Amino acid sequence: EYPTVSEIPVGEVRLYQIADGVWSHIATQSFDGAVYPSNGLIVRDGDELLLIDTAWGAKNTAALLAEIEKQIGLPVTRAVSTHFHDDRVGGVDVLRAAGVATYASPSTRRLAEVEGNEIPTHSLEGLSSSGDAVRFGPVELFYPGAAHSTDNLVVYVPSASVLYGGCAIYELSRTSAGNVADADLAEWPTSIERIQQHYPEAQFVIPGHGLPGGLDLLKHTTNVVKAHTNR
Ligand SMILES: CC(C)Cc1sc(N)nc1C(=O)O
Ligand SMILES: [Zn+2]
Ligand SMILES: [Zn+2]
Repeated sequence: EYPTVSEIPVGEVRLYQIADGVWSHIATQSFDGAVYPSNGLIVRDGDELLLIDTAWGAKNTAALLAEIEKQIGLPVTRAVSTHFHDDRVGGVDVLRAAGVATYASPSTRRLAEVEGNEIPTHSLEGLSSSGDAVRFGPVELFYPGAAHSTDNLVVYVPSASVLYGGCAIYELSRTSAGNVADADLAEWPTSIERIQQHYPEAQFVIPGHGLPGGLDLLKHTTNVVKAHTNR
C-alpha cells in the first residue's frame, strides 16, 4: 500500500516499488504550519541509480540515501531536480557531499539562486522551450511549459511507462490549488496538454505530492487549476 502522510514521521523516507527498477521515494515536511508528503523517483541506471528530486530538505535527503543503501544497495550517481523549490533542490548540498552529481535546467539553477535555495551543480541543455525533450540515462526529461512553476520538468521512464509529473500534477484527492505563488495559472492547462500529447501511453502517473494514479490525474489537475482561476 502506498504510504500516506500520517505514516511517515518528518525525517524518515519510504521507498515504494513501482516497477522493476523504478521506485518512488516519499518523505514529509512542514510548510506554512502543516506537514505534507512529497514524492520523487529512483530509476536503475545500469549498475547505478538516477535520482529524481531530493526528499525535501537536508535531513530527509540524508535519510533517503541511507534508505537507498539499505534497500537497494547501488550508488546514486546522478540527480535531477525538476524545479527550484525546496522539495526538489532542498538537500542538493547533502547529495553533492555524498558524491552525487546534481543536475537541473539553467532556469531552475537561476531561480534557485534568486530564491536563496540550494543550486544543482550541472546545467541540463536542450530544455529551454515548451515541448523540448532530452534523454538522460534511463529516462526522458520533458519541459511542458510553465505551470506550477515556470521551470517545472516532468520525467518519463520508457522501460516501465512511468510518468513522474512532479508538482505540476496533483493527486486525485486534492481539490484546492495551494502553493501557487510561483505558478502560471493561465499557462498550466496548456502545459498539461503537452504532457498528454507526448506521453499518451503512460501507465503510472506520480504527482509531486500524494498517491499515484494514471493519466486521469492530468485532466484532474486542469480542473483544480481552473477552479482557482474562475474565482
Ligand atoms: C498542499 C501542499 C502539498 C502544497 C505544497 S507543499 C510543497 N513543498 N509543495 C507543494 C505544492 O503545491 O507542490
Ligand atoms: Zn514547487
Ligand atoms: Zn511541491
